[PDB]
Amino acid sequence: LPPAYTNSFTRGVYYPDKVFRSSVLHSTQDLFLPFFSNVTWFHAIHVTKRFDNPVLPFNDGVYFASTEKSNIIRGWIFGTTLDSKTQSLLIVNNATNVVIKVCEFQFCNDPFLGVYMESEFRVYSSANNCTFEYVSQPFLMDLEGKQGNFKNLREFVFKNIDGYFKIYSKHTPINLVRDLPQGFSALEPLVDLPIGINITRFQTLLALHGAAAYYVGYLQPRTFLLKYNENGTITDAVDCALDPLSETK
Amino acid sequence: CTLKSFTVEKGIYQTSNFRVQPTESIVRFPNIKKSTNLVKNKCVNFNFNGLTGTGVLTESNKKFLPFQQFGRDIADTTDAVRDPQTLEILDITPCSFGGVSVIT
Repeated sequence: LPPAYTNSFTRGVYYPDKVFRSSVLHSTQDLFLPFFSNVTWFHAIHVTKRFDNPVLPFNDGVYFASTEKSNIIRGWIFGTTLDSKTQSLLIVNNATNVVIKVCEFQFCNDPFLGVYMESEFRVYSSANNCTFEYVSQPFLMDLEGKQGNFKNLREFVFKNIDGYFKIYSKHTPINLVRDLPQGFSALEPLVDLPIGINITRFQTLLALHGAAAYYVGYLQPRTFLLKYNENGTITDAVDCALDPLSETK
Repeated sequence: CTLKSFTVEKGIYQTSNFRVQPTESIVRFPNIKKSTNLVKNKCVNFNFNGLTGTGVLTESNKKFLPFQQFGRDIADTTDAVRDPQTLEILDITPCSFGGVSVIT
C-alpha cells in the first residue's frame, strides 16, 4: 500500500548514555526522531502488496516501530550491496532468541532469507568469515501468532556509530488498534554490538504465513531537552528546534 | 610568613588550606584487573571502571535503572557509582574541607 504518512506524536526518545540522573533537565545533542514528523509508514494492511521490501536506504539511524504482536518480521537483514562479498548482518528473532548473525554471508540475485526456518539461502550460505555471533539469552520467542488490539508496541532504534550497532527497544502494554498513539515513553538500550562493520541498506523479513503493521522512522542530528524525574526515568522532552516556543523552552 | 612581617596586628588571618588525606587505594571490576575489598566512610582513592577519583564511598539510597553505570548531579560531577562486582550503588562525597585561619 502506498505509504500514507502519519504524525509521530513524540516518539523516538531513548536513553542516550549510561549515566543516571534525577530531577535534572539535561539537554543532549544526539540522533533522535524529529517531533511531529512524517514517518514512512509501510502500510502492511494486505488482508496491499506490502512485500515492497527493497534495499532501503539505511540512513544514520532508523526508528523501526511495529504495532505487531505476532511479529511477522522475524528477521532484519543488513548490508551494503548484499551480493556475497559483504560482511552482512542479520538480527533474526528465531525460535531460540534474537540471534545476531553477522558473517561473510553468500547471497543470491534476490537477497532475502525467505520463510521456506529462514531456509531460502539468498542471504547466508556458508560460515567462512564471522566476527561475532551474539546468540542472546534464549527466551520465549516461538514464532508468535497472537494478534488483535495492538498491545505490544514493539519500538526499536537501530543505529550504527563507530562501527557499534546499537539496538534499543521497549515493550509498553498500551492498547490501540491503529497508528502511533499519544503519550510519552522513552526507549531503553537492549544490546550494543562491539563490531566494526558498515551498513548501507536493510530489509524487513515478513514471515510467509501480509496483514500486519510496521513503521519506518528516520533519525536526524537534533538536540533535545530531556526531563528526568525522582526515580531517574525520562518523563518528558521538548524538541529544541521545532517551534519558536520550543526553542525558547 | 604569609604576611611577610615579624609583627602581626590583632585579627583573624587565613593562613593555609586543609584537605583530608586519602588512606587507601582500591581497584575494582574483576567481576567475571586486580581486586580489592569495599571500604566505607573513609577518604580513599577509588578506581571504578577506569573512572578514577577520591572520596568516601558511603552507602547509597537511590535506585539506578538496571543498565546504568554512573550517576551525577546538577553541577555535572560524579556522585554515585555502580559496584562492578556486587552490582550495588555507592555514593561519593569528596573531603576537601575548608581553609585554616589563625587567630591572634
